[PDB]
Amino acid sequence: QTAVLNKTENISPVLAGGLFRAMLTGGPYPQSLLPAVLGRIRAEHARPEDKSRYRLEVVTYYRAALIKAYLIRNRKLEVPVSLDPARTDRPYLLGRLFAVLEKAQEDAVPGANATIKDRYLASASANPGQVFHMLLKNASNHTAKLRKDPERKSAIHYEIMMQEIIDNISDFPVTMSSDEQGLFMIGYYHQRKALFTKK
Amino acid sequence: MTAIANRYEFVLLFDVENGNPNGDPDAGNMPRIDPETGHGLVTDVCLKRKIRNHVALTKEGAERFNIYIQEKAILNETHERAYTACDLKPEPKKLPKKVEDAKRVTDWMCTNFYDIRTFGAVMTTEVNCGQVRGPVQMAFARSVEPVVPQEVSITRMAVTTKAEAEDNRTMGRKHIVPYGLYVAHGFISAPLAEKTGFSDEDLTLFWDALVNMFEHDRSAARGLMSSRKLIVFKHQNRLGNAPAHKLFDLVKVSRAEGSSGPARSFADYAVTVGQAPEGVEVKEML
Amino acid sequence: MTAIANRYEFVLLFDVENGNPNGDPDAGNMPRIDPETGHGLVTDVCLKRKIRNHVALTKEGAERFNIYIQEKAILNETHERAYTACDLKPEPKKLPKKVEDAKRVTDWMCTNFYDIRTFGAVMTTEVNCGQVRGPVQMAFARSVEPVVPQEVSITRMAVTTKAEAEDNRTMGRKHIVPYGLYVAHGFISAPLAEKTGFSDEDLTLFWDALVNMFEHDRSAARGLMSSRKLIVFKHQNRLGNAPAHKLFDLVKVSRAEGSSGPARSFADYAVTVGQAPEGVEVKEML
Amino acid sequence: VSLDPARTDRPYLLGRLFAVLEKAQEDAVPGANATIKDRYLASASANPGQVFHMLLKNASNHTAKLRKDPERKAIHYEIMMQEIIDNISDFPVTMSSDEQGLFMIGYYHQRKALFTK
Amino acid sequence: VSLDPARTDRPYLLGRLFAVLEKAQEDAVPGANATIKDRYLASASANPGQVFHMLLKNASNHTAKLRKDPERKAIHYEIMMQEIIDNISDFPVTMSSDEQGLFMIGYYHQRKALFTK
Repeated sequence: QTAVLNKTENISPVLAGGLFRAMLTGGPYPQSLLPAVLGRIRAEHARPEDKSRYRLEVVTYYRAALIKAYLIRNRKLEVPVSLDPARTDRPYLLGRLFAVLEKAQEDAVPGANATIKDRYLASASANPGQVFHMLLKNASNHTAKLRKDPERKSAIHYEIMMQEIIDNISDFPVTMSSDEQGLFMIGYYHQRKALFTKK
Repeated sequence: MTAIANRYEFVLLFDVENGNPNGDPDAGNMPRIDPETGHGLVTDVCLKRKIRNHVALTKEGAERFNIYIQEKAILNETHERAYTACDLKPEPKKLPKKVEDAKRVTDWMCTNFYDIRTFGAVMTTEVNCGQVRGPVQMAFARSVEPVVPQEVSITRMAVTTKAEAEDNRTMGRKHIVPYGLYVAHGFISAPLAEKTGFSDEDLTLFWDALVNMFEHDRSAARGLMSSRKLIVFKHQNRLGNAPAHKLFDLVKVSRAEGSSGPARSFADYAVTVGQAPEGVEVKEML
Repeated sequence: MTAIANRYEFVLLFDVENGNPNGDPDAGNMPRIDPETGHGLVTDVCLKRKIRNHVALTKEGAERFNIYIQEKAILNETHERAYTACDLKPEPKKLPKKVEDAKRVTDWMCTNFYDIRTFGAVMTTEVNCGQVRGPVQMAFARSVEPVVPQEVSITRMAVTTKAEAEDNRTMGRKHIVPYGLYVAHGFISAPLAEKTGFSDEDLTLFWDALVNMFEHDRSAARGLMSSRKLIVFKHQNRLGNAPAHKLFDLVKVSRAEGSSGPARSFADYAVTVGQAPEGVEVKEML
Repeated sequence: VSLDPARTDRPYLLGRLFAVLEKAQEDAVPGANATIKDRYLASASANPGQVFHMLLKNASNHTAKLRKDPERKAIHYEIMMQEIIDNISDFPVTMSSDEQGLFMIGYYHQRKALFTK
Repeated sequence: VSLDPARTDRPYLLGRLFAVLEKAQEDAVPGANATIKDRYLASASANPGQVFHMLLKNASNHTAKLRKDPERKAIHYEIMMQEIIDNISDFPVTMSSDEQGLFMIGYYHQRKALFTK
């Protein structure tokens, strides 16, 4: 999963040895793992031309599992196995918010080629304070369209989510560290699964 | 409906005396003015309303001369009339999905409403019916020199509502322009008239309405006011032969020689007209 | 079709009276301004729209003078039409894999369309068709003095929709600029013109469109606008002979002598032109 | 974290004020197709000095309807506006990105409070 | 932040003056259907020189009516009006947008004070 292209030829020997050693002995993982996965996450851009009509995900099951394991072992943090609505960590909260924004957009404009995930995933995780205002501003246009629908479809529900999540934040940070970006990714992954999971 | 085949332009002059030509909703009811210079202003919408009223009075609801924007109408119901006429089924917000039906609806609407056929309208609304520009346009009217409105106090014997300070009386106020002279411009275009079917009889009726606009508009708030001059330029081909601003420069109004004090009548001014370029003809209806 | 053989730069002046030159759709409908200094602005896209309209009106679909961006069209259909004209089956996202077929499809498009030949276009959508730059382009226009927009309130008799009190009426509003003067810059490059065939007759037509741009787009909200000056610098070489910014400095505009109140006509300003360097000529076509 | 009535950061206060104005408009004209949030949200956050002088006019225009009915819900808004403006000194001509983020945060904090019991 | 009695910024003073004038009318004619601010708020902020003189003229009637009975503050109101108009040099013919915003800020600061205590 960490190869440049998903092919065994590009696997770094250092990781090959270190992962096996740590697995057998229970020692700390190699320190280069987290940046290695983050690079692959931030570089990939799948497109609809792939055979599967729905576009490919980049935050896959395996990568999330790896990040969780790394954070638990080396950094001594705590991470739930599924969404926890009482976390209150700024990276986690931002990761949660991104998912609802994308969900609203993709409902407002079906079949778009370029979603916010295709244009803002990297910078938003790196420098939250520089991009988030634009995303919030566009969310207004996206939501208002649903409101005027005869059925009103969603509109109230998404705004309720946005209000409740935001209530625990005070300011947008200017910069974040690597582990903070890992928390951001985990938060995004959990929230995404929370949707699509009433029926 | 045949379309005119020439480009027109015109300028109009009218005068007011001891009256309020057009009030301002956001300044009590003072007349509109240019704050930086004190020249008066009149919105073109007022003139359009006056023309609509005169046409309605004169034609008396004859065929193909109905007025779309009436006294207290509801516009969506008016639109629905066109749909039912063409036997179509209205859609909540979209036009008929086939071009032929949409064209039929728009043609029906332009057919029998004079004001739409002349000025155009915005009808997207909810019962969608499209948009129109209209070949006739007008600009704001500006006074030739600064004006100085006055306010007057008045008294009324009776009282309107039950009060316990009583019997009591009440007092109010008005505003008045001692005198003023105004100028307006307008245009007519052939390409749009070709699209809407603006006919020549309509043009004659338009001239008539301009001449006799104010005769039916007497009211307590407006004193005496009337039209004084009307000049028309006609181009020789489907497109212009000269820039517009150069033509408006030909008409010049200046203080009459014998007038020295503040103006108080039309006799205090002098008006002259130059010579139009070779490609344009100038005729004077007033 | 022969391409031009010299580099050009030009300047244009125009003004407006009691109208909204270009309101941008994010502050209600305020005229677009620079927040930090109050100077007005206009987007070049607006001007190019007017040029397109004028050409379409004057040529009436003559051969080699079609316009690519027509009102409410679908571009992919035009791309497919080009593909059929060159007799190729389009791929979902890619140009034909033989160079000659791609050149043919691109050249057909660049040939039968004027605005593509003049301004370039982005056509790399599903029906892939390539890109073009275009030898002509312009910058933003900027006013010479800060503007002071005014707000106006208005009324209407009728109502649009049914409800408890819908007897009723309504109100709206407008914005206008009492007066303003604007400046613009532009460039033309021979090397790019060589890639599309942009010919001299196109250049003459372009000058004609520039001088007569505003003559046709009268509307309720636009007031009265016109052009006043047109200056063109011509180089003697396919590449330049002086920096661009030096030439633009040669033209100065300032307060007219004795004028003290806020500007209200073109007569309130004075314009002068210096002497160009040896390698460049200057003309005043308007 | 929740609405802090003592923060006194100018973008925060502006964000609160915008929300209260929107609430007043919604109360005045039910079911409006278009709302100030759609018309002005983009402009106000970037250049406050250009639009607030306009929003405040419609504010009074709306409150006039309510105060003219037996609907007494209607000096509450005026009281809130007096409290909020009491800390402001001037309107910025332009604001940075992070300031806009803080503006949005303040807006959302304010909005939630209005809908509590 | 609150009302600053020494700002001397002309729009600020104009806002304060408008606030006191409207308070005076309110006291003079209770329950009025159409108040001065409903009639003139836009013009007063946009073009002070157009209307302010006649607004001042009418004020005398309101004060005269009040002080004709055993009720007083009216001397207090006229004292404020005189001390404020002492500092104003001249009524501008027109004002910019930021100046209009400052006008509203001054108006609200002044109005909050009157209801204190």
